[PDB]
Parts: sequence; C-alpha cells; structure tokens
Amino acid sequence: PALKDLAKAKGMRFGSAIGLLEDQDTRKSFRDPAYRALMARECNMIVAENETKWQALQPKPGPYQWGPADEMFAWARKEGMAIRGHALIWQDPKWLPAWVNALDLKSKPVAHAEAILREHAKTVCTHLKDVISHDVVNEAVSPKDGSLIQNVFTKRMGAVEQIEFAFRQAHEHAPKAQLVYNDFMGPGLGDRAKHRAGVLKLLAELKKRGAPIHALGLQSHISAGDMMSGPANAAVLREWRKFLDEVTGMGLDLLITEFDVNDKAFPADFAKRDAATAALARDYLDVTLSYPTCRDFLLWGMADHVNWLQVWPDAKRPDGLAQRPTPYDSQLRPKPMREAIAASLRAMPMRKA
Repeated sequence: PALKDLAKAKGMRFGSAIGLLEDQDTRKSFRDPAYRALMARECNMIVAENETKWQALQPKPGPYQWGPADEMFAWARKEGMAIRGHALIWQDPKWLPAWVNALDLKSKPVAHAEAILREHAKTVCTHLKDVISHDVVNEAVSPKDGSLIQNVFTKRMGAVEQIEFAFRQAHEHAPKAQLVYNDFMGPGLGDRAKHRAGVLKLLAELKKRGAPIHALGLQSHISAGDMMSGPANAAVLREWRKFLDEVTGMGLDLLITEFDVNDKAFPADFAKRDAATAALARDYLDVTLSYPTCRDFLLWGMADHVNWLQVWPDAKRPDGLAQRPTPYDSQLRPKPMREAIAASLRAMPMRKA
C-alpha cells in the first residue's frame, strides 16, 4: 500500500515538496520523470519548494513569474493532487525581494504598506484559487530568543499587526483555504524552548485579536536532539506535548509540512544510519501524530539526493558522506524509514472530522 493510502484510511492527506528552480544540476526533482512517478504513487498532495515564494514570483518589479509553478501545478492537477501555497510571506529580509526590502515605507502611511501586502496576497490567492492550504506567514519567530523577526513591513506597522493583516488578506482572497503559520519550532530545552514560547505567544495574540488563522505548520526537520522516548527524554517529551496541547487548545489545527530527518549524528554505515533515522522518525511521529487535529503530512522531498539537507551548509557531515534523510534512497528504493512512517500511519488515531 502507498503512503497516501495509509494516510487516507485515517483521514489525513499525504504530500511532498517538488521543485524546479534551485539546485538543478544536483537536486533535480520535477524534471526527473521517474521521481515524478514515485511522488504520484506515494502522495496525493504537492507543495512547491520555492516556486511560489515571493523571491521567485516577483524578484524585481513588474508581473509575476508563474512559469515554473504553473508547470508543476498543471502536472499536479493531471495526477489528481491537492496543492498548497508555500509561502505568502517569509518574514526575514533575506527571504523578501531586494526591491521590497529597499522600499521607503516610513515616509508613507501604514495604509501604503497595507496596500502593498494586499496586492501581493490578492494576486497570489486569486491566481491559486484551487489551493487547499496557504502558508500565510513563514518563520516569523527568532529561534534564538523567541522574538519576532523584523522586516521593512513590521518596522512600519508592527510585527503582530503585519501578521494579523496578512492573515486577514489571505482569508479575504482565499476564503476556502486553510491558513497556516509555518515554522520549524520543535522539541528541545534551550533556544528551542524559547522558540516554542515565542510561537505560542504569537498564536495566542493572533487568536485573541480575532485573526483568521486556522493551523500551525510544524516543518518537522527533526534530528537526534528531537528524541523523545526513554527516561533521558522525559522532560523534552512532556514539554513538546504541552506545546501541542496549548496549540490545539487555542482551536488551531496542525500540519506536518516539511518532514525529513537530519542524519548528522548517526554513523557513516548506511544500514546503521537508516535504522537510526527510522527509529527517530517512529518516535517523533508517534508523539506528534497522536493529535487527531493534524490532518496533513508532507515530506520535504521523498528521495535523499533531492533533499535540501544535502547542500544546506549547517548540515554537512564531518565525513564527506551524503545525508540519507528521506524515506527513499538515491535509486528511488524504499528505506526502513518509509517502513517506520507506514507503521506510524497504521498505529495513529483516526483524525477528527
């Protein structure tokens, strides 16, 4: 049985990222027909790795660059796959277009910045009118101290004002879409805990103001420091559960949006590493998937050689070896981590209706 079938029997959609623009000579994903076929076999949901980010659509002023997104999403429609929009706003100035970061907003009313954000949101949402879920704001909380990341929009309007406004515009122009705040907070005791607390604060204030946020997106880029079973991990597990408890207590649904497993703390041996990633995936998914409000699960690529962890520098391994962070290897063969995921999908509670 395919991962989408296990996920669907429990009321959960299963999907994956797929890309065209970045890291093409090495991380060739959409242009590989066999990879497309594997994705269509195991998944019924697609997300754009980079093709619907602001930097890809409007890297300079003028019309949007829908070419690659249109191509991949036409493919998704002909293979019967639901589509997410990733992402409307990526808060850090290193993820906004250069001309956007160079805007002179302080000289103009706040209504001007509101007009700019409305234009962007309206364009993106009415062009992508069949999309089921939008990542409205991406990574708006500092993983160092839980403070809100600043940009030329938040400096002018206020951070919470800007995020609330983005969510309201997304709701206005995509009224059938699940609106998600997407970020990579997770289990951990130090800056991980400060990240979780700042994100809880943002979600609490957003629900308090009446903002139309529907869900939190756990990117779930897990590693060996996210281990939760065992006495040594009692506190980490308790605290992670507390975070998810608070989130679903605010009336927020959940998504697993960018799953992969950072293998840099595991041995060079392919078999031992596959076993360690499988057990870690099983533990983390058993904990996180026991929340019936988590109706979506996506892999940030499903083959090792196309995964971003192969080139992202903070994740290079001390030995020269390539990471093995997804459920399929470079030859598109299933790994033990796929088996762990299938087990977690079998043993998890039925999603709430």
